[PDB]
Amino acid sequence: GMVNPISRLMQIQQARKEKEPVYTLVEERGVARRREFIMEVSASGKSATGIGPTKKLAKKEAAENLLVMLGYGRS
Amino acid sequence: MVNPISRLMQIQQARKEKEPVYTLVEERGVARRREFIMEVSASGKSATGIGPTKKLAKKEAAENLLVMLGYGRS
Repeated sequence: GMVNPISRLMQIQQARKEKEPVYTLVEERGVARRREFIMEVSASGKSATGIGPTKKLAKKEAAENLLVMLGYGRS
Repeated sequence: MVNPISRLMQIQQARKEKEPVYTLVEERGVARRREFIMEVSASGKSATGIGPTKKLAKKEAAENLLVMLGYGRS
């Protein structure tokens, strides 16, 4: 389908033999059609957040933002 | 069990908005494992979905659009 940033980050951490990423729910907020989730991910000494209308979409955004922070580029 | 195509159609009708528009994007894959890519637009947003038949891809596209529009899964 498309590159899953959760999987991409997991595979990078495995190749580095480093601790696997840790995901944390930060918040569920919003009324009616504006309901959204804020997720956080930490790996390799950095952390990032992401937002989406489901927990899994927010998790993917967090992983994508962390991959960018770690210097691995968008994907 | 709920058909997301029907759910999205009914929501658009109740909002008095334009009905959803579906577009076949691609058919790929391999042997029996077909991969159909469908796109749907409604209510100012669009989404894609993938499935082993056109109808399953259509349902996935509608489901992804319903989520994008804030109506939740299913």
